[PDB]
This record gives sequence, structure tokens and C-alpha cells, in this order.
Amino acid sequence: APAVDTAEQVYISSLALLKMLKHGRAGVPMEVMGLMLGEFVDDYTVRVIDVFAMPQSGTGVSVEAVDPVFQAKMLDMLKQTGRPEMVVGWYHSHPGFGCWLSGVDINTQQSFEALSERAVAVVVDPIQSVKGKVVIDAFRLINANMMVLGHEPRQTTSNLGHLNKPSIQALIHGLNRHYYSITINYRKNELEQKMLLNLHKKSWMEGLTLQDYSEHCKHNESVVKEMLELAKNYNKAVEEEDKMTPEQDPKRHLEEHVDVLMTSNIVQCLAAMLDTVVFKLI
Amino acid sequence: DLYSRYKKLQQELEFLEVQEEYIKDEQKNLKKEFLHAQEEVKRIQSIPLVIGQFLEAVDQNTAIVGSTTGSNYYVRILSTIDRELLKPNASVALHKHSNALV
Amino acid sequence: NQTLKMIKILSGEMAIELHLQFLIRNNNTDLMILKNTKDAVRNSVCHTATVIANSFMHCGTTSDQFLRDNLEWLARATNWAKFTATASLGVIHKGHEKEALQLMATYLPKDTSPGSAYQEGGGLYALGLIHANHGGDIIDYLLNQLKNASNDIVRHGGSLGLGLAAMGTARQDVYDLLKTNLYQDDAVTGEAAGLALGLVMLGSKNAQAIEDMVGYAQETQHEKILRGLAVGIALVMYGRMEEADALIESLCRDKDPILRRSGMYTVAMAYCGSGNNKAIRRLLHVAVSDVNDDVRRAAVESLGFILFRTPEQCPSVVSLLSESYNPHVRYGAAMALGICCAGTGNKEAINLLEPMTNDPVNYVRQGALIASALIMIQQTEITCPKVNQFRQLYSKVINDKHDDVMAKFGAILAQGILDAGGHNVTISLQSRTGHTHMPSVVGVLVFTQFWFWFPLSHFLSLAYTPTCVIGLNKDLKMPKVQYKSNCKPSTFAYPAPLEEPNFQLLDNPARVMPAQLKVLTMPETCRYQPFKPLSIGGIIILKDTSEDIEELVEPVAAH
Amino acid sequence: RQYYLSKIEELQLIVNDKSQNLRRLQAQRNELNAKVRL
Ligand SMILES: [Zn+2]
Repeated sequence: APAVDTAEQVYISSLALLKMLKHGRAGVPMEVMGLMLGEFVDDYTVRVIDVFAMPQSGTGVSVEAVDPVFQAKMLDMLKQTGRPEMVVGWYHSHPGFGCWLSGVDINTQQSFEALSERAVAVVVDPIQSVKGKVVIDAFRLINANMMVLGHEPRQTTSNLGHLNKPSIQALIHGLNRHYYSITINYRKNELEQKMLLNLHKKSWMEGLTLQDYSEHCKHNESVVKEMLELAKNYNKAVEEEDKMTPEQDPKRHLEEHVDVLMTSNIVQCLAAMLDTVVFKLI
Repeated sequence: DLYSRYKKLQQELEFLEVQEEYIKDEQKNLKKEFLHAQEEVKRIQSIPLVIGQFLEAVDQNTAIVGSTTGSNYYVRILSTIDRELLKPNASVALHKHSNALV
Repeated sequence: NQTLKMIKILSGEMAIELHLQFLIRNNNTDLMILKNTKDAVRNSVCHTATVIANSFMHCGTTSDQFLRDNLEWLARATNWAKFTATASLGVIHKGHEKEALQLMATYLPKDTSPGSAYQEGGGLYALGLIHANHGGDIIDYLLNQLKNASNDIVRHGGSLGLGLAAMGTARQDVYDLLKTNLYQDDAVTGEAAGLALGLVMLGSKNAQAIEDMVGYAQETQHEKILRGLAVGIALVMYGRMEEADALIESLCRDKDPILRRSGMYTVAMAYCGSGNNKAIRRLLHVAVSDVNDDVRRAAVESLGFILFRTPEQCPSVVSLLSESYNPHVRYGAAMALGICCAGTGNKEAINLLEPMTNDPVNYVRQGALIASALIMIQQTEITCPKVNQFRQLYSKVINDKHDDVMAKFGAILAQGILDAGGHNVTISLQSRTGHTHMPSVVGVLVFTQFWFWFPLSHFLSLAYTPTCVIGLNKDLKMPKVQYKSNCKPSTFAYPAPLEEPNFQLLDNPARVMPAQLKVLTMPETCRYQPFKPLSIGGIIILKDTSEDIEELVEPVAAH
Repeated sequence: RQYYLSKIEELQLIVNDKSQNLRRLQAQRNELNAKVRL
């Protein structure tokens, strides 16, 4: 009997992640859900090419919350657009609950896996995904028969599935007992990276725009006053050092103050001088 | 003897140069990563934070905080915090989702 | 007449035969360690690891007594685990070419809830394993099987067997068949197809094969195919030195991280042992600068292949990588030290690896255990003080019921490596006379790919080079000749099985540690005389000085 | 002959200088990596 490998990965597309995050935040504090489009490239790869949201329903996030008519028209009409991808799986946002499946979630996932054996049930936490960490996990299931007979839910052939550790929260809510966490990998090609880099690419202008000279002088005065006080603290600490065998330092704070003054002042001088040269009447 | 020693000396100098350039490159990359880590630590001090009372210190890096939500937690102190200002019943701000004494 | 004998010698049949006889006669594997290990195995990962370790210690000795005793415990393997076990069967029977087909037929296929395609593929791959680098007679049978193979798993096992048996032959028919299988565009067989293309055209520098493989790697979508093609691209350009700079640049600038890993592996293979400062510079820059963890790990482990010829300079460069914040860099530094100082028992390398055996990251611990086992192979307590301590550490990790599963896997494989071949083999990337042992290098490199595919771990058996001194007569038979080791017996003796004069006599064949070869002489009273000075050792011809009737070493039976 | 010894001593002093510098740089990278890891 074939068993899904522990090296199986869910290649979440970049825009798939973006849409999931935006829709999850929009639904806060309610729970949202949507369908995940892509293709099962092989037994060790699930490529979530795209995702489309689903209308918020009074049921919540269940298998009655998937509108068959809405699902249909969206599927045929996206196929017309140029996205003829089979529905890979579904997603729903647990706002602040962490990533796991509640009993209704496993019920809906069973409904989904009735359609196809390979079908994931990724979830995302829209509020715990603060700047930096993104709290998203992908679980498929554990069939009861495989577990009760004692066989491990997934065969192992590599360390890929053991690189990351399952969390206590998910573990208590049935992880590794009713469903397994599938490692999530983000397909991000160079083009999308370069385009995303424009979000904080400032301009060709601020590289030549001088900071306000009055504000520059006030910042410099404040920093040199702080350097005063830090230097007095340094002198007192060093005077103590002599009456001290090996047994906040004014020195470090002084050092990063020096570094900030360095960068700000040198940049201002150099920028002003380039502005003198290139921005010339001639 | 003499020539072999000369060749070994030149080879050792060359290897020293390789290690030198490697260490310089790694120093640059480690400085970048250190800046990124400092940025992450600073960002963990963002808002909103729940107020709590610093009940007692346990270790150099963990403490017991009584959150104003009416529950007491054994949480982790941020490293950058001045320990001397951490006095009993001092009001402290805790991370919203981890209650760490931020 | 005499020319036929010379052809017989060069064809390798006699050499593998005498190596096999040495392994069988000097088979001193301890079964108590495996008994304790199988006592301390709970999950399928450790079960497969124990199978692999049993293969490692009985590599080429044809002693499957442990498997025969614990068939009931072996039956717990399933799917790729069963495939790996059926493959390890071949590693047990390394060099047994004569009855290969018959013995594989003794494990004839059957029909059950597993389609037994895993068993067939494992049998094919094990058959390729028996005829590693010497598949000249099995090539046609395996070609016909692969062409007639219908199942995917059978295709994967057969492709692995074809590549490993035809390693480096650069034959065109096998290359075309495996290219067809690769173009069938399937993930399970794609790894085997790419590895087999790497093996068959090993060190060939062929433009056609490299172009086809790189193009497919840039065209396909299955990641397993990507890993297979990466290692294949690495092996195609083995030992080509500066001829590979164009490919190295082309793979370094590739956007796909797998291709960058392939470039790092190619840097390792092309400059294996050269110590080229430019290759070291490129590897270190990539290892400290690349954004993908796997590529950093590959780049930093490639330093082992680059610097194995100068192991004393190697900890000096890898020590700082050993402490890097990146766990993948730490694991790669461990593997680089293990590959780099393999079979040398370097003191500085172990002083580096000792604190790294308790790293918080689990796979770093597994890699540290693997590398320590590689370095301490065949080493003794007086030769290296920390060997017994590391044995205790391995036993503790196996017997710790809370340590992580990957760490347990690494410790199982470490136990298997440490006592490999019944303490009769070592890891020597360099040859006896100073050549780069291509089978050892290829086997070690592919063994490092166990991170991505467990059945690839059996490739390490290629690196198992016996530490034997074979004396031969003019007949090429084996006279009963005894050699004198001018050292304390415990200095290079077998490790004490689990529960004083200044010289020792050693029979023919003589299992001699590479350090023991220095102090091993031959008594004057013996009527023979070494031809080449016995310090280099290995297969040594002894010139007889008397006409007294020869007593030959009685040839031991198989198994 | 004496040319060999002169080259050897020059390379030896250069190697001592570069080794001492490499030890210094290794220490700096050690402390910085410790900071990053912490
Ligand atoms: Zn839910």
C-alpha cells in the first residue's frame, strides 16, 4: 500500500500566500475560507498555483460553506481566463488560534479527500503573522485504519520532513494523531522577487535628496550631547576599571552613537557635494 | 629539505590568504545578519502589548509576570532590558501572543 | 599463455576474489551491538537505519546471519524501507559475482498487498551493487530488465543498478536507455536516472550528456529529478580540474538552488584533492553568501573533497564553519570534516566534532555522529583516545528513548560505519600509491545524498577499501605466509568484543591498519621475501627463496 | 644556497604575521557569530 512520503512538499505560490494573507486579515475576527488551485505534480510535490476566496457564510468554515454553484462558476470562468488548474485543496484562517484542525475542519478535509487522495487543508493565522514570521501550516489527514493497525502514517525516506519541529499547540489539537503537517515551500522565481523589491525601493531621487540642514543640525546637537553624557559615564566607569581586577556599558552606547553620527554626517557631506557637482548649471 | 621547506612555506601562506578572504566575506555577511536579527528583536517590542506586573525573577532570562488579563505566566525576559529596573510589582509590557516580558 | 594470466589479473576478478576471501576469513563483526540496537529500535526510521548499519558492517562479507535470525523483525520494513533492505542485501554480498543471478533468484519475487515492485527494484539495485564498477557481465541482463521493466519502482531500482554497475564505462547504449527513462518524466525513477547518467558517464566531460542533463534540469518540474540530475552533473565532470570552470560558472549563476548545489558538487568533484585555492575561495564565498541553506551545506561539505589530500590543513578552515549560526552550515562542516579526514583519525577534527555532537539541532547531531564514525573507522584507543568514548556516546544515543529520530538514525549509521566490514575496511579517498580512488570518492559523495534519499546510503559501500596485505606466489595462489607486526598487539588489534610482547605475527591475508603498515615487517626466517617494500602494503608479491614444498592457504567457502 | 634560507626566513616572518592576523580575525568572527546566535 503506497504511503505519502515525509518528503512531500506543498509548493505554495508567492501570490497564493499574498492572497491568503490578505483574505485572512480581511476576515478578522470572523473565519474565512477559500479553495486552492494548482496541480499535483507528483507524489512528493503539490503546487498551489493559485487560490480564490469564497463568500462568507453563516455556517462558518464547513463543507456546507463551499457553495457548489459559486465553486462551479468560478472554476469554469477562471479556466476561461487561463487558469485551468484543478482544485488542490482549501484554506481557512484561524484568527489567533494557531494552526491546527478542529473537528469540523477534519470533517471538511475528509469531504475534500473524497474528491482526491492528495488534497491539503492548509490554514493561516492572520494576526499571529506579524511582520517577520508567517504562521501557516499544511495538513492532509491520517486515515483511521492506518493508525489503529499501528503503521506509521507516513513513510520516511529523507530528513526533509524532520527539518522543522511540530508545535505543542498543534500537537494537542490532534497533530500526528489525525493529520500530519506537510512542509511548506515557497515557489518564488527571480521575476517576482525583483518586482516585490519595488515595495521599498525608495527612488533615484532620495539618493540625491539632502536632509533638512536645520533638522540635521538639531539631530547632530542632540547626538553630541548624548555623546557628552556617555563619555562622562565612560570616564567614570574606566576610572573604576583600574580599581577592578577581572570580576549597559557606557562604551557600547557611545560606540553606536558614534556609528550613527558617522553614517549620517558622512552621507550628508558626500550627498551635498555630489549635488554640487552633478546638479550644476552647466 | 630546503626547497621542500620553501614550498611548504609558500603553500601555507597561500592557504592563509584563502582563510583571510573567507573570514572577511563571512564577517561582512555576519554583520548583515546581526543587523537583521537586531531589527527582529526591536520589532518584537512593537505595539500592542499587554501590561503586567513583574512578580519575581527566576533566572537571568526568565521571570514570572502577572498579566493584567487576570492570569499569571512564567515568561521570558527580553535580553536588552535593563535588569536593575526590573523591580517587584514594576509594571511591564508583555508580548500579546507570547506574554514574554518585552 | 602468460598474457592471458595478465589479462585475468587486470580484469579484476582475481583481486576482488582475494579481497572477498580476506573479508570472509577475517570476518570479525560483533552481533551483540546489533542485538542491542535492534532491542532499541522503535520506529520505521530506526528500523531502516538498523538494516543499513547491518549491511555496512557485513559489507562484502556475505554474512547475512543477522538478517536470517531476525527475518521477523526485518519483515516490518515496507515500501521504500523494504526496497532499501533488499538493496542492502547486495551490499552484504559485495564481490559475489559468480552466483549473483542465482542468489538474487533465491530471493525470488512474490505477490502480496505490496506489489513487490519494491522488492524487484531493490533486487535490481542490489545486483548493481554487487557488480559495482565491474558490471561487465551483468550489464546486458540489467539492460534487458530495464528495457522490459514496466513498474516505476522497478525502473528506479534498475536504473540505479545500471548506473552503478556501468560506473564510468561511458557506454552509449546504457546512456541512451537511461536517457529514455529520464525523459519518461517521473519523479521516483528520475533520481535514479540522473544518478545513473552521472555514474555511467563518470569523469567523461562529454558535451552531449552534460547539455542534455542541464537542459532537462532547466526544463522539468519534479524536484527528485532535480536532485538526481544535480548529482549526475557533478559526477559527469569528475576530476576534470580547470576544464570544468565553464560549467561551474554556469551552475553558480543559475537561479534554481538545486543547480547551485549541483555546481558546488561539481566544484568538489572536478578539484577532488587538488587543494585549488580558487576552488576553496569559491566554495567558501558560496557557503557564507548563498541564500539557500542546502546550497550552503553542499558548498561547505565540498571542502572535504577538495582538501582530503591535505587533511591537516582542513580543520583549520572548517573549524569556524563548525560554529556558524546556520544549522545547515554546521551540518555541512561536520560532513566536510568527516569526508575530509575520513579514515585518518585526526585529533583536531575530533576535538572539533566532540562539542558538535550535542548541538541543539537534531540533524546537526546526526551529521556529527556520521562524520565521527567516518573519521574513527578502524581506529583503536591507543591510536585515538576518544574512540571508546564515541562508542559509548553512540550506544547512549541509541538507548536514549527521548533523543530525536534523525539523531538516532545518525547514531545507527555511525555504529554501522565504525565497525564496517568486520573492522577490515577503511575509508581512503586516496589510493594506496597516492591515486584518487574514484569508487571511494563517488560512493562517499552519493552517500552524502542520504539526506534526500535513504536508499542512496548504500553507495558508501564503494568507499569501503579493505585494509589487507595479500601475499601471492608465482602461481598467484596464496601461500601460508606469516607477517610480523613490530608493535604491541593491542596497538592495531580488533576492538574488544562486547560482553605483553612488543611484536605480533600476522597470517596471510594480513588485516593491517594503514598506520600499522609502517611498523609491519617480515621475518628473515621466512623462506619468502617481499618484492615491493612491505610498508606500502596491499596486494604484495613475495619472492620465495627456498624450494621447500609450499603449503597454500586453504580457500574458505563462501558466506 | 643562502638565497634559499633568506627566502625561507622572509616567508616565515610573513607567515607568522598572517597567522597572528588570522587568529585575530577568527576571534572577531567568533564573537560576532556568538552575538548572532544568541
Ligand atoms: Zn478550522
